[PDB]
Amino acid sequence: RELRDRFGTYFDGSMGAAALQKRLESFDLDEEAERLREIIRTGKGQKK
Amino acid sequence: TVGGLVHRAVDGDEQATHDLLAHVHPLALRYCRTRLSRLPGDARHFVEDLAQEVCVAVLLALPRYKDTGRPFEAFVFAIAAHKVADLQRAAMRHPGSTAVPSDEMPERPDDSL
Amino acid sequence: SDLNDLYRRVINRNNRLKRLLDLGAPEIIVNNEKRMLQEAVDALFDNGRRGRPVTGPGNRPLKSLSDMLKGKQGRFRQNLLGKRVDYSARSVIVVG
DNA sequence: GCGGCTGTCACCTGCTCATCGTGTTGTTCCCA
DNA sequence: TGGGAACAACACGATGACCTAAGAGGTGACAGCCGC
Repeated sequence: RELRDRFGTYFDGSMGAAALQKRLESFDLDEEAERLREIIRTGKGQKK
Repeated sequence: TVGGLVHRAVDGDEQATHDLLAHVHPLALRYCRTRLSRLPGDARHFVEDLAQEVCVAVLLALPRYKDTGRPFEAFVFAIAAHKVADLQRAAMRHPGSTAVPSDEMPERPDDSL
Repeated sequence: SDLNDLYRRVINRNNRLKRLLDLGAPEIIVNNEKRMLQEAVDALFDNGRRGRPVTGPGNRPLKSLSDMLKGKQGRFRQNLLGKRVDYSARSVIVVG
């Protein structure tokens, strides 16, 4: 509540499955697959 | 104190309504639990479902809650008792719908063979 | 069927949520109702995954839509591989 | 960053039935 | 068809306030969370 009162209009927040729906809509998979391929190509131990 | 909260809520203060209902809801939950736990049937799985109704009742009683020196706790614990009684009314009437899939599927055959 | 009870729970909580939205109820009440609707659909799809199960007439758990597919008595392992059949009989066996 | 351990997800198995909180309205019955 | 009466619907919200008992499975496979 403090954050929303102080510096609102820059970030958007939510609770429950609405937040997940917004992320799954906005989030695109190509770039994520790219970084995952980068890290698996050069990874150590559990992280890979 | 609850008194100022109810005063601002009947006035129409949204923050006061929020803060007062945030206190009403735990009371409604506790009362619905301690009643419905000991009653027969599957009423125990409606405790929360009743609490929300109790809160809804309060949400529609504040606009005309003419105070008479009665604490708001009394108002909530009267509404909760009435809702519990209404659930009992709905339960005891014709308690024939038994949710047993071991008779409809295995024991009851199709009418057309 | 238990599915009727679970569908009734989800429809109850959905309608109560719609009412609460219409009245402009505070954040806490709408949040509680939305959480309850989430748990209701969760019980509809799988009663036992999270929390306590929703019991039916007795203390036994209710049957979820996914509980009707798995297990020994599920659809696959009781009705699609092994079926009761017509033109069949049985009796005790004696030596001729 | 990489271990323990610590839970959590899989499998294996099987006829009885207890009430409220008041008060009112409208239909739908029961008698005559 | 009159009164006399039974269920299904409703609208409110009786100066007082918290569960309940039941409850010994076993064995793998694993991915997290917590500790180094």
